Amino acid sequence: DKKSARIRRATRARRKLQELGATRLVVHRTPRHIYAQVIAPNGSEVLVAASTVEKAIAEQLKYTGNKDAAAAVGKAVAERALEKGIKDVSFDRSGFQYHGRVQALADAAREAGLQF
Amino acid sequence: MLQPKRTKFRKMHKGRNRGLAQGTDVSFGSFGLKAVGRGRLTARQIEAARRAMTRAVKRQGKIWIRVFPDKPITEKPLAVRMGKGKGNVEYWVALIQPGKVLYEMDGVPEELAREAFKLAAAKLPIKTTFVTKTVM
Amino acid sequence: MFTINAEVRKEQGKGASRRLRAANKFPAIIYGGKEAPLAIELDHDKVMNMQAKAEFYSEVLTIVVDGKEIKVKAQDVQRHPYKPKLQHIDFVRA
Amino acid sequence: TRNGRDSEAKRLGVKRFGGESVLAGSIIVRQRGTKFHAGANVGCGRDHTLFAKADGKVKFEVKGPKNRKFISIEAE
Amino acid sequence: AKTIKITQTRSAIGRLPKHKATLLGLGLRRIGHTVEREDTPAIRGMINAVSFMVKVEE
RNA sequence: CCGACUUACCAACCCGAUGCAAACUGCGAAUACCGGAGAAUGUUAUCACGGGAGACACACGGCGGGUGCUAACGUCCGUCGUGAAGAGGGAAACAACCCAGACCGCCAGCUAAGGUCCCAAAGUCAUGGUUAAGUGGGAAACGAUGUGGGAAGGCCCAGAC
RNA sequence: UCCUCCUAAAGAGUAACGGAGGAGCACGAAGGUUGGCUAAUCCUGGUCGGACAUCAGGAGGUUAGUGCAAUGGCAUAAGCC
RNA sequence: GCUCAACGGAUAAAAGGUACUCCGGGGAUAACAGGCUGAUACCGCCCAAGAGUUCAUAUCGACGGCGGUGUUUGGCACCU
RNA sequence: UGCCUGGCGGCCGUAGCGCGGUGGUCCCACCUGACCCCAUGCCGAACUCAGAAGUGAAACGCCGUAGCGCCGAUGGUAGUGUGGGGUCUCCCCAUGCGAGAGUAGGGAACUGCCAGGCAU
Ligand SMILES: [Mg+2]
Ligand SMILES: [Mg+2]
Ligand SMILES: [Mg+2]
Ligand SMILES: [Mg+2]
Ligand SMILES: [Mg+2]
Ligand SMILES: [Mg+2]
Ligand SMILES: [Mg+2]
Ligand SMILES: [Mg+2]
Ligand SMILES: [Mg+2]
Ligand SMILES: [Mg+2]
Ligand SMILES: [Mg+2]
Ligand SMILES: [Mg+2]
Ligand SMILES: [Mg+2]
Ligand SMILES: [Mg+2]
Ligand SMILES: [Mg+2]
Ligand SMILES: [Mg+2]
Ligand SMILES: [Mg+2]
Ligand SMILES: [Mg+2]
Ligand SMILES: [Mg+2]
Ligand SMILES: [Mg+2]
Ligand SMILES: [Mg+2]
Ligand SMILES: [Mg+2]
Ligand SMILES: [Mg+2]
Ligand SMILES: [Mg+2]
Ligand SMILES: [Mg+2]
Ligand SMILES: [Mg+2]
Ligand SMILES: [Mg+2]
Ligand SMILES: [Mg+2]
Ligand SMILES: [Mg+2]
Ligand SMILES: [Mg+2]
Ligand SMILES: [Mg+2]
Ligand SMILES: [Mg+2]
Ligand SMILES: [Mg+2]
Ligand SMILES: [Mg+2]
Ligand SMILES: [Mg+2]
Ligand SMILES: [Mg+2]
Ligand SMILES: [Mg+2]
Ligand SMILES: [Mg+2]
Ligand SMILES: [Mg+2]
Ligand SMILES: [Mg+2]
Ligand SMILES: [Mg+2]
Ligand SMILES: [Mg+2]
Ligand SMILES: [Mg+2]
Ligand SMILES: [Mg+2]
Repeated sequence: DKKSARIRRATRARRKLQELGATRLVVHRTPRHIYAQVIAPNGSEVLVAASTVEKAIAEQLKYTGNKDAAAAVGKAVAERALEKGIKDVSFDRSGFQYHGRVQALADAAREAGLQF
Repeated sequence: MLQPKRTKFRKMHKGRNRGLAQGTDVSFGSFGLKAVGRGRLTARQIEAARRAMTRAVKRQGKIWIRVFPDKPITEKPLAVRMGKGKGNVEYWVALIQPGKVLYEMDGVPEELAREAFKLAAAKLPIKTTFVTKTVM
Repeated sequence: MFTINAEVRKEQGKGASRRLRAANKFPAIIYGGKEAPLAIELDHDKVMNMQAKAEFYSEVLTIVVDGKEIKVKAQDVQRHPYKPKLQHIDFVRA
Repeated sequence: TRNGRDSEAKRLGVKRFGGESVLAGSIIVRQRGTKFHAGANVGCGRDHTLFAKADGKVKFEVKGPKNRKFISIEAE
Repeated sequence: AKTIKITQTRSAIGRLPKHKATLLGLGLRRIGHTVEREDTPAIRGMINAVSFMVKVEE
């Protein structure tokens, strides 16, 4: 029920950023894992896919789905975003509230290259 | 006296009933009456024909009715002009549907059925025809 | 078992139907399953008399269209709203 | 005879259609209903009115999981 | 140009300004007025649309 | 006090069915409204400005509302049209009904409803006719063994009314 | 004067005397940017409590709600803190 | 400073009678009076369960309607 | 290159409801503590954070079923002018124009990117 409730909770924000057409930094946390991307303004193509399911990220972090791993993923994804040349995004908390793993990962992205 | 318990609104437009109708086929009973033409069936007329069919069948069988005087027409009580707004509610009818079965009969022979439907022609000003339920 | 003489209606349409009803002809269509749809024009009073039988919507009839027997059966019907005319008669192949 | 009213009709409904140019600032539709919405490159006002931010030959389509009628924009 | 011959047999007197401008554009001005237009799908459709007050001969 | 049983009664509600619309459209429209890419056409019939107008009292033939009585040479009506602005053309006489657009005469040709016994200016043809109605040439629902027919049917020279 | 619908020819608008219901605002919070929720209805059980106050499962999803008369809007919900 | 409440707002400020009446016009627009239509005054015409002792087919006829006298009651709005 | 699993575009009920079965390598959530960052107009119920003892009960995903809603047949259809008429409360003649209604007939999807397990 959590997934459907969260998707309905996030429909307004996700459609808002899709229609605004500013490329949005997307998150979706789970208790055990998490996947972090950078998605196109309309949503038809991603830019960088970095997650705690990757080999190096998984083996360099003691626990996959925890806030410390979320912060490490934020650092890594924003630095790879700088490497590819990503500068401007408009945040999308994806229906959650801006606190916890999402807040720490977002602060990591701010430090490591994304302006928000 | 067939008449609604309540209507949507007290008056309604005079209305239109042109073209072809939809009550083409028979639905409930063995023997029916067709009216190819066009007119109106008053509530008094519908009740009278029902009573007369009961008279003829001697309470053998059942009677069925499709159209209803759900539309309270406003005619104008005599000696009043076109003006003064719309007229006043006076009575209830249903209009004539080409192909419609109006009154239905069962349990009695075809001869008595045509007799009673000619008597419907003699208690109504509407053109008639004798119909029965169709095979599929 | 009725063997009915019917032809192929080249052009259909409402004006075609009006002129065919003037010239005593009413249509019908052959169909059923995967076969190609073909439609025919019928002999009016012949069809009325043959379907006055109780076995018309039950038995396996036979249709002569362009010199061939076709085995079909009844599926559905449409009728003139206020006249004894069968607006349509329907065939499922046997 | 006491019930013969109607509105001073506000002249609602689609005004500047798909296939008509949008001058700088122009609306597409004036309506009291969101029957035609702000899809791609379009926006809304205060009183159920929607004025498009983007010019050119307008695009009509139907979208939404609710079978809704939108107003989008082409490339003119 | 494939000119196909056209003739007016009556006027757009009792008729809609659509038919009035139809005859006017076809050039048809009076009874029997005999004209020489050029045929395309547009003119053929015009023929079909007002074939009642006009008469085309080939 | 919980109650035992049944009873040609009414119907919630779902199925097998009947429905319905000015104030409902899980259907969908047409000419087209709005438009955007073309053949020809149209003496520029579109736009801006400046001088002056009438009317704010349009009727009848082809459509849907209230109306009204599903009446009217009827209406507020939304409307194409003819008349208005056009006589002339037939209508018993009655602009619109069917036309048609006269600039003026000449005792001149291909022409549109009314059109073709007499009045009467137009046909008294060949093939089918049909009909007691004088149809045409006005009263309705109602019918009833009148009657050209046409098709189908059921008894039948082992007897049909 | 000013309001909700069909009418009026599927843009528009279209009548008085073509059917039904009204106002001469109010909320400084019934608000907004920003944090949330999603009805109505009926069966089952329970001391109160009864068809319905309240609590506990289940069936439907805008048939609830709109600040009014109401239409058209509205789930992303302007509907409910 | 507006229930100027008719509120695109004639003024800051306003009700009645005329059979004692008068002028300019209209058949725009009404009435005795003066046409089309036919719901209906009102008349003619619609079977057949039956008041009619049964009985249809005799005053006759119940539950139940169309043409019309144009003659009334009306509708429209004109010829005057 | 293929199944399962997740993050997002193409269709927005031929997708959508239902019933017969399958998954814990990777994997979702259930789940251990919630003294913490952080929440309750009562409860870590909800969200959440430090973890992976177990988990597939509800859920998600996949196949089968045309039992429902839907798609649309072809004949057929009223109506819109347009010119003609009548039996003028409404119906018909030559066409362009053409709805619905349903029906004999289909569809549970289909499609794409990236990556994790799984093996060339
Ligand atoms: Mg009808
Ligand atoms: Mg036609
Ligand atoms: Mg309707
Ligand atoms: Mg409706
Ligand atoms: Mg005019
Ligand atoms: Mg006038
Ligand atoms: Mg009309
Ligand atoms: Mg209507
Ligand atoms: Mg009218
Ligand atoms: Mg008139
Ligand atoms: Mg009239
Ligand atoms: Mg007119
Ligand atoms: Mg004349
Ligand atoms: Mg005459
Ligand atoms: Mg004369
Ligand atoms: Mg002639
Ligand atoms: Mg002579
Ligand atoms: Mg004998
Ligand atoms: Mg409209
Ligand atoms: Mg219109
Ligand atoms: Mg919010
Ligand atoms: Mg209870
Ligand atoms: Mg409100
Ligand atoms: Mg709000
Ligand atoms: Mg005033
Ligand atoms: Mg005087
Ligand atoms: Mg008078
Ligand atoms: Mg006179
Ligand atoms: Mg008369
Ligand atoms: Mg009467
Ligand atoms: Mg006797
Ligand atoms: Mg008698
Ligand atoms: Mg009586
Ligand atoms: Mg008289
Ligand atoms: Mg009179
Ligand atoms: Mg007048
Ligand atoms: Mg007058
Ligand atoms: Mg399963
Ligand atoms: Mg949990
Ligand atoms: Mg399970
Ligand atoms: Mg159809
Ligand atoms: Mg359809
Ligand atoms: Mg399916
Ligand atoms: Mg299923």
